[PDB]
Amino acid sequence: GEYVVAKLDDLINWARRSSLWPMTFGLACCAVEMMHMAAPRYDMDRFGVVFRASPRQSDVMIVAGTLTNKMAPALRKVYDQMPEPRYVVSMGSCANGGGYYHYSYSVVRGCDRIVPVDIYVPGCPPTAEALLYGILQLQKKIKREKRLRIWYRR
Amino acid sequence: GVRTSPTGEKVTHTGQVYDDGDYRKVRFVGRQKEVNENFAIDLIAEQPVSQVGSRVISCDGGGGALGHPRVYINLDKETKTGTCGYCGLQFRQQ
Amino acid sequence: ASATRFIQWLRNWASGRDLQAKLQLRYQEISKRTQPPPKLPVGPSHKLSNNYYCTRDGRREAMPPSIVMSSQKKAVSPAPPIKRWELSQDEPYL
Amino acid sequence: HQDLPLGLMDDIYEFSKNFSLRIDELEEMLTNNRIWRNRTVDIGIVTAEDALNYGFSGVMLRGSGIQWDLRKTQPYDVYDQVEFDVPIGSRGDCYDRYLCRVEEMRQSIRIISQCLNKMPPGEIKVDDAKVSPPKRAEMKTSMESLIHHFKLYT
Amino acid sequence: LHHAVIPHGKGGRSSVSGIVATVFGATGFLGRYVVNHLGRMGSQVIVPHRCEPYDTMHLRPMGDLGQIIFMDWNGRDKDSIRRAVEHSSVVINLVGREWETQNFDFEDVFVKIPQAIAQVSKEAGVEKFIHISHLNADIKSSSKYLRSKAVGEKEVRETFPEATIIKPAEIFGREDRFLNYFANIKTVKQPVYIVDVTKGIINAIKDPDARGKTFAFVGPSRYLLFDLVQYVFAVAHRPFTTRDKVERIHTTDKILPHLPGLEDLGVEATPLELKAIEVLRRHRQPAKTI
Amino acid sequence: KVKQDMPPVGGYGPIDYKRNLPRRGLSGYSMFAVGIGALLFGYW
Amino acid sequence: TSVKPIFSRDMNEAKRRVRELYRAWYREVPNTVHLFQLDISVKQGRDKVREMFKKNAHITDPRVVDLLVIKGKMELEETIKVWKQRTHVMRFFHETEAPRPKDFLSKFYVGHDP
Amino acid sequence: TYKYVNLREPSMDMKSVTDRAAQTLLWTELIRGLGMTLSYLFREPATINYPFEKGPLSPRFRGEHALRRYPSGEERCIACKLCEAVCPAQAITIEAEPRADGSRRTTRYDIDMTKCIYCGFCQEACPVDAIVEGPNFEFSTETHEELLYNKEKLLNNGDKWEAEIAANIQADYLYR
Amino acid sequence: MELLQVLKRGLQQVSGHGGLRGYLRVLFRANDVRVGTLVGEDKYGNKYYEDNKQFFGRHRWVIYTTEMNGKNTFWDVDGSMVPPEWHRWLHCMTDDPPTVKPPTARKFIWTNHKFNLSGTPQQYVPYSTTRKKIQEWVPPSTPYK
Amino acid sequence: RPTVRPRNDVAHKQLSAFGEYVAEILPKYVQQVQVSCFNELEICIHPDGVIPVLTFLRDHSNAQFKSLADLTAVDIPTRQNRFEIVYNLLSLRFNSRIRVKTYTDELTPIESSVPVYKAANWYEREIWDMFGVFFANHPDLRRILTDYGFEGHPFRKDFPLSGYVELRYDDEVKRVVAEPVELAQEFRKFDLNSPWEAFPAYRQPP
Ligand SMILES: CCCCCCCCCCCCCCCCCC(=O)OC[C@H](COP(=O)(O)OCCN)OC(=O)CCCCCCCCCCCCCCCCC
Ligand SMILES: NC(=O)C1=CN([C@@H]2O[C@H](COP(=O)(O)OP(=O)(O)OC[C@H]3O[C@@H](n4cnc5c(N)ncnc54)[C@H](OP(=O)(O)O)[C@@H]3O)[C@@H](O)[C@H]2O)C=CC1
Ligand code: SF4
Ligand code: SF4
Ligand code: SF4
Ligand SMILES: [Zn+2]
Repeated sequence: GEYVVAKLDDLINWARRSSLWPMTFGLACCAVEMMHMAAPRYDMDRFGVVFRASPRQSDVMIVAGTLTNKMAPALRKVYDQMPEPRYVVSMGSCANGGGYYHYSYSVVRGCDRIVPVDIYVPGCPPTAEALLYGILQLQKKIKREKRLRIWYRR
Repeated sequence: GVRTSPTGEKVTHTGQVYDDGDYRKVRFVGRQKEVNENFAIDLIAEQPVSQVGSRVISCDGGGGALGHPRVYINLDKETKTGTCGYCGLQFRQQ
Repeated sequence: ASATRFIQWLRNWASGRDLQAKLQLRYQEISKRTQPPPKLPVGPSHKLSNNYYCTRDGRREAMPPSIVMSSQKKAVSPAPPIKRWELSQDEPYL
Repeated sequence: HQDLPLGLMDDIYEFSKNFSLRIDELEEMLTNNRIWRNRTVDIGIVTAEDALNYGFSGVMLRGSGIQWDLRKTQPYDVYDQVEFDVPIGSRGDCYDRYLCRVEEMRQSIRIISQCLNKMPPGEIKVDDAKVSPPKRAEMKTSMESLIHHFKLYT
Repeated sequence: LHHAVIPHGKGGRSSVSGIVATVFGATGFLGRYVVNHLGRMGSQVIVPHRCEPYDTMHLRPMGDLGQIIFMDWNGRDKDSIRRAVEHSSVVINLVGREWETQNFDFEDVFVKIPQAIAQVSKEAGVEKFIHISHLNADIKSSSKYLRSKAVGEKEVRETFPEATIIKPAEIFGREDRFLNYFANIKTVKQPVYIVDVTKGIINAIKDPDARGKTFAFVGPSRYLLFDLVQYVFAVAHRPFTTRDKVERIHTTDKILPHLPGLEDLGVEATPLELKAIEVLRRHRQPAKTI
Repeated sequence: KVKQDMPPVGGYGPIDYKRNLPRRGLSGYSMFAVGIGALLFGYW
Repeated sequence: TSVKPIFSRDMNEAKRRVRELYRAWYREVPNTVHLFQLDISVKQGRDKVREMFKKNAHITDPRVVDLLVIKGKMELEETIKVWKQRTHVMRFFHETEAPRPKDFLSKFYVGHDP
Repeated sequence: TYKYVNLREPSMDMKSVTDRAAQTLLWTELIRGLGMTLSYLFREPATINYPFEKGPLSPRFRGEHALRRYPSGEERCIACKLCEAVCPAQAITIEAEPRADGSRRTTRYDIDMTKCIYCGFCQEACPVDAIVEGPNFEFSTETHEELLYNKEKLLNNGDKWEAEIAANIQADYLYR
Repeated sequence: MELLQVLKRGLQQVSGHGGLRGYLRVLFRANDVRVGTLVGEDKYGNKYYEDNKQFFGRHRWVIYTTEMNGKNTFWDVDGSMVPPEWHRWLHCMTDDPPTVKPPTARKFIWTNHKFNLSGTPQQYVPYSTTRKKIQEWVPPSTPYK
Repeated sequence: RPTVRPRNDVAHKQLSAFGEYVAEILPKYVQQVQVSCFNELEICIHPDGVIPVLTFLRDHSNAQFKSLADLTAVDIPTRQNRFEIVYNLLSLRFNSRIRVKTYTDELTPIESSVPVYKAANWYEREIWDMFGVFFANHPDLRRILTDYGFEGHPFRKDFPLSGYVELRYDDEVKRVVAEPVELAQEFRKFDLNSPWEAFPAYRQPP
């Protein structure tokens, strides 16, 4: 009972973190370091993280850049169309909390006002390696999930 | 120089601590209050006073251009020591 | 730089270039990651005399605009006509 | 802000030495590819007169045959001291503008080569501490330098 | 008042409402509205949760930075309850379940757990306690769900005499198991809107006359269950489930004139006709009221 | 003595930049001759 | 007092453009409620249109009225062409804003603002 | 000086026309493109094995902030607020008072790492090398709040990273 | 033939990692079976290797310890596990390792490096470090209206 | 002198002569002509002259300013006409730049220069959006940079930096909503100006 639920959780966790398909919202300059993470030096594909996935086939949204008020509704709409389980990675100061434009009349002070965020990657921009560290941190968060164990104890 | 309040919360080097009735200490429940344990006021006090032969000494904090702006300290007063306003090192005219 | 001679021949033939002469991976030709310390030069204002700031004060030589007409002979152009560019002698045509 | 670290110019030379081959590989993929030419040739044709009136600049001008480059006509810094050619299109379409950009990369390597050879010695910011902050060693020893540092950063 | 909980600001996200609320059952239908209203005005919300943190993610945007705090808790572990409430000025109990599981019966969810929360809160010195019961709670009910609500309502009143007890009718709303229940398919019903209930709970926290009182939260109109289901099908443009739930759905909504209601808290009940389209638009002539 | 990043005495070696797409393959005549020759052998 | 006009040379000319704009908005609300799948009634939408027009009833400068009409037509164009999303249309209604206190005593209890 | 990228006249002799016919029908230039991608298949890839291998950085790298000490352990910061004044993002908030021994020291030193643009102006402005951007770039978090650094966090960073920070300053201070 | 020398180079990596089990251990822990020169080891168990015939960026690497600070890191390794003295070398911020150029010692430097603590009870929680600004008047404790 | 930007008297003389040339040919519109110490020629005109002056500079054989480099506004509240409209033009024929400036207030339209330069289309939309200056006879005047339904003109000096409203997702209504702006940390205003005059050459008479 316990052993089966635990092993099954390990299996589904391993599959989900080993096949993370990102939808990248390339809003501004942070999107460039995301391209460099896909580029040969880091090759995010080698981790099972495909380069570009369709939003309806996506498991993680990477918000890579400044989220303006004009753009905020569209970003929420994409998030709501994502199939679960879905995670959000906030990349860089702008998406984390507004950054250089925190005090602007046109800028959302952090994408976490619009969507729940799983990982915050600091930097302006974070280096491609910093973003990769963040993606691997998300993989470890998924490895900690115990959905079936909690289901069994309901 | 870390000490704990009656409720157990560590007091910071700036003297900060949540009092008994403050709800805000709920933020540490299940986590921790980050406190640096190397109190600078205590560490500088351990440094010995430096004995010099002149009325005026200069301090740049050590390391040449890696220290602080060079200042000159008057040591005429015999009651007390001369203290550097940047790094806290103490001097005394022998 | 570790490819066997057969594979080196194969990819050179497929590309049509001598790829081994210009590898896109870096080996020992790059500069050491520890260097001797620099000793940087100083600028022209680093003098002990004949160096009064009022003789090298660019900001204070700025003047308000010259008003040439206020509402208070041959024709001219804003500058001479531009000269025709010359065709490259290095490689006029791709 | 700072002078070049020792050894940088050597590494730029090593990179520049090999880069034109990388442009060649890019050109082998695209320049003569019939599919690439089908997608770009005679696409988005803009006339020389239309380009000027619509406020175009750069390759959007030169692709249409206009002989204009601010580095040549209104030079700044030391651009008057380096030699290079301005690539010019003939058809004012996407394919010509693609060719201009590729050729501009080659001329950039040509300029970079001259910069490496002609790099002079000396200071790297204006010797006027009412504009550019003094060196840290001076800021820590001289009263005037410290005042000027304090004021330039506040 | 301790200086940290003096209200400041203009009632917005970055304001300080002065409320420190522990909301048990915050990850359900009712809790998401209660947390949202608390976080709208800048309250400190402690969210004890039993579920995976992935299941609490929708609550994070509901408050400014630091205003939503999540804790692990177990209904049977009184220490986990004490950790969650000992810093709060009000405790809101929204724990419930429409069915029984292998590990929790209606008696656990509606008697033992509410009593434990009320008792620990009393021990910890919490000033306010809000407990959600049910309009039709009755020791003489066919539904074991409603029988357990009556027993639990009594226990909370004994354990925390100053508790505010709220007794809502069936609640309709986007995530309800009421209008959605019919759309997925003698008795009179008086369903109440989710936002009305939330406003009543929020106002019961502020109102100093609410302590010690029992409220009944009902909608403005009474309908025949047949009239309601017919209306639901019409609004959903459709051609017109435990056994315990069936008994509940067929229990006529009680008329308790002696209890104060939403109007006594300054809340105007929302007609089902205005909000029915909002709930049912995704499943795609008002009903006769008594 | 002043020590800052400088080019080596005499400068760096030459750097290529011009397009270099070397000519390869046979002429159109020869290519067609090989193709027709293959067909004739296949037919035979 | 001699200024360049925008569109109208006097208030009567300006008041014509106001009426034309009002009619355009009045007839657009039913399609707006349907296209944006709003939960407000058509009457609410028109009641909101009227309220927006009425707060500007005290204007007597034709140039100011002209700009209000100019801006009102831009807002209509954004709506008819569905450049706006649902959030933008519903921003007129301030649904998540709690009712601020208006009388002196209520304002006194909550803060320092006039 | 200028050059023409695309101004050439095809030779219309029979040999040249037949050459272009062969290219059209036998897809010669397309095959030549296949050769390039084939030659890349047999090249060593440029990928590094992160996190076991790391991209090269330099001593100037601007990463996570830290507050430094003198060798004795006394704080370098003397609450001059030059960093706070220069910060382009207003990411720094400082309060100060006389310490119990009379020293000029801060009681608050916060950096909002989600406002910060990691520009390094603060460490240029500092007259005592107190605030620095250290070499660490692997400090992503699960919550927004963890990126709002107070003085205790920044002093802890300095004590955690001082061994590397000092060596990097040693390598670059002669360029500053 | 060359393909022969390649194949024996592959076999040498098996014995270079102390047999089949060690070879498979590094293959599954790090997805890399290269054999390099051991540059040093830190107090946490991380081992550092170099091979200057590899292209820049692959010429230095770390095999993370299987256990650090009470955490099982056999599978769960992290870039933040590299202590600062080796951080400079591994990122090519310098040429010489701490075994040849040790860092300067200070009494306040952490003796025990910590990796990223986000998502754990050791995570950092922000708070205001200043004391209360305004003191409220406390009424007397004896009746006297 | 190593640190001082050198003067260029030849260009200063040429630009001054052309400035008088333009003023002689369009006296109906030219109010002021000036050349800066870094040799930039500015023509200040009555707003009625926008189309005639720009057309002349574009088409006249001794001008040929065929390219509109930029078009923008500046807000100066102390002026009766607070908005300064700036046209920056480029002549490839004579390798020269000129700047044409006019003015307007909140309620006075400016004639659209789209007929002269098609480039003006979006620049004028930006000016309308950011400053609220209305351009007459524009083919399509509407906001270009701000959010739909955005109220006010943010680049005016009296528009607050953080604006009046801010956005967040609200779960109850299941959409992004706009609410009055509250900041967890207010923007900190700095008073930086020294109380000592820096530039005597620009001293204003008392
Ligand atoms: C003696 C009697 C003899 C009688 C018999 C004589 C017959 C033999 C002599 C004639 C030879 C016939 C050759 C038939 C091949 C088809 C040729 C063809 O159709 O190419 C033309 C086509 C379009 O060419 P295009 O430049 O775009 O414009 C021309 C029209 N405007 O261009 C194309 O089709 C391009 C194809 C696009 C797809 C690109 C991806 C493919 C590239 C890799 C291909 C690899 C080769 C395939 C080998 C398959 C192996 C199974
Ligand atoms: N909705 C209605 O029509 C009416 C509801 N009520 C009462 O209002 C309250 C909330 O209503 P609703 O929001 O619909 O209830 P929900 O079932 O929607 O959510 C119930 C909450 O209780 C928690 N919970 C349930 N069982 C346990 C348990 N065994 N241990 C710990 N936590 C538990 C759930 O957390 P998890 O997600 O972790 O299970 C969830 O957060 C309940 O008391 C309900 O009976 C009263 C009248 C009408
Ligand atoms: S965080 Fe920095 S790099 Fe990223 S989008 Fe914002 S400004 Fe650009
Ligand atoms: S790095 Fe730049 S933005 Fe960040 S705190 Fe320092 S000065 Fe401010
Ligand atoms: S860190 Fe440096 S610049 Fe900032 S307040 Fe302290 S001493 Fe001044
Ligand atoms: Zn000192």
